[PDB]
Amino acid sequence: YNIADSNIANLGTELEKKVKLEASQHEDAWKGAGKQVGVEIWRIQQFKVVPVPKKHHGSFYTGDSYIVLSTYHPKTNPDKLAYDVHFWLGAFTTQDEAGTAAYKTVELDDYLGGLPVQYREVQGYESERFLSLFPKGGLRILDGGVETGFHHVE
Amino acid sequence: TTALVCDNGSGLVKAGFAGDDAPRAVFPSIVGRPRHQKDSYVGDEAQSKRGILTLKYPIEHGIITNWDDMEKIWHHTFYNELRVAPEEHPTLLTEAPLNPKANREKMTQIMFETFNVPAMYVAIQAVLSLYASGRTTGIVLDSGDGVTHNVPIYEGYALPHAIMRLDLAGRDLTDYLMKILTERGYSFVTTAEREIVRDIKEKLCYVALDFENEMATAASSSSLEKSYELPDGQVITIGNERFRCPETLFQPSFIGMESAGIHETTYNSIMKCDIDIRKDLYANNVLSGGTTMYPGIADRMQKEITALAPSTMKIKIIAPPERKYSVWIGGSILASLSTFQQMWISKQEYDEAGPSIVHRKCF
Ligand SMILES: Nc1ncnc2c1ncn2[C@@H]1O[C@H](COP(=O)(O)OP(=O)(O)O)[C@@H](O)[C@H]1O
Ligand SMILES: [Ca+2]
Ligand SMILES: [Ca+2]
Ligand SMILES: [Mg+2]
Repeated sequence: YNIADSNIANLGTELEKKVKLEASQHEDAWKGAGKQVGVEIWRIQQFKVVPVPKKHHGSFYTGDSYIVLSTYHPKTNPDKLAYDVHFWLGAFTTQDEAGTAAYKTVELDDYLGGLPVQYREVQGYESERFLSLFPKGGLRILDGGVETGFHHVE
Repeated sequence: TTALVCDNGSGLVKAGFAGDDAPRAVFPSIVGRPRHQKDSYVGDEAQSKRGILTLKYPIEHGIITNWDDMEKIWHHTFYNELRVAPEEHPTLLTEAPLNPKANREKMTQIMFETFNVPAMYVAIQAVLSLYASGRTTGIVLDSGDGVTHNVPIYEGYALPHAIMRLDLAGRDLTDYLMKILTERGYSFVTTAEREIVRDIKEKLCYVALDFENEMATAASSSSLEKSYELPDGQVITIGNERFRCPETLFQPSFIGMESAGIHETTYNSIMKCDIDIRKDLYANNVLSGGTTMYPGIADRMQKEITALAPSTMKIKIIAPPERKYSVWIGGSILASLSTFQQMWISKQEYDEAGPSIVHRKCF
């Protein structure tokens, strides 16, 4: 078609990135995120991004969806920070939770200037990078999970 | 404050409330008027009284071509179906990509000046479907009643140079089925009869895995034939029309279009993306929309893309069972997020900037 005359004429622009960067400033969960080397974890709970306590990192409810930010020093500079962001989808998570985890992963990527590399991690399909995040015996799958945020239309 | 999500399809309105797991109102995007030349009827009621009405779709190939009738559709959606006051509800609308810019400009104007919504946003349909599937990377094939579009998305951003669009979708397939059913001596002509054939198509059509083999099977015996009871009680029989009709998606020359088929367009879209992300796109083809509901279409897409792609390429077609509603569901999810709503156009912003603001806020 003629992209410039169309409703996708502003996709891929600095303006798109600027608008989405501003939106990411309105999520309390990202404040202070990615400031030092380590792993930060949030769980989606009825559309909200809720921190997971450090004592629970590596334990995931099979019914839920999570965002895992891994901050590390890149090979190029031992004093700077780079990011892998993994979203983990339990085998029994509901559609609202997985979709929010996906959207909010992009938003955390935006918040960090596009630097994070994204990884979709379905239970039982976790990447080598994801398996490497947790100490020996650290990755545990828990039964159950929090209730969906969806209202069910009968 | 609860946002409304309205996916205005070429064929069907899907409307409801953000946070619900399905649209609460789904009805034909049609206005009916007396066939003999109340004044008019909308939606389900026009369909019910179509015996005396001529039916018109205000949306053709994803574009609003009758704004007075589209205003009737929106009014009916708010006041008669959902029974809400639109001035109380931020509203999410949807659009196929590569629409002319003026379409969403007038959508924005009407929502604020006529319906007085407090806030609104216009989303690209395939992006909503990708999020409904729990992905940030993949390539969506969305096919409704008006448009088939391919949108590759990487880390949450659609790749505009690789977006593909074909103005060939469900309504063209219905029209083609009407045409070829005349070979059997059936005559489906009128706008009311088009709705009957649309139902035949939805109930009995399928995509053959090997078209030429299936044509031979259809001539060798009656094993593929199905019967269908018309509203007047007459029973008809259809045979190879069952799969010749959706074969048009793979062979657009069946209706005289020189276009690539949906398998080729999907492949062409992937090939317009950077080579290092192509494996991820091939493994994440997501089907969306009612015209992707034909039995056998995923298997046929798998076979055809395999023939086009490098011989070792891992290819996966994802066909969510709920994909008639995937766009709406993705909208319900995103419209439940305060950060997404932060990007919506407020009434004050519209008052000060006018319709042009939609291009600066909605991506
Ligand atoms: N089971 C089915 N098989 C084939 N086509 C279908 C099926 N169900 C719906 N359709 C077609 O899909 C279209 C409506 O689907 P939808 O995604 O709501 O379209 P739109 O968004 O354009 O209104 C119509 O062309 C309809 O006939
Ligand atoms: Ca859950
Ligand atoms: Ca990134
Ligand atoms: Mg649609």
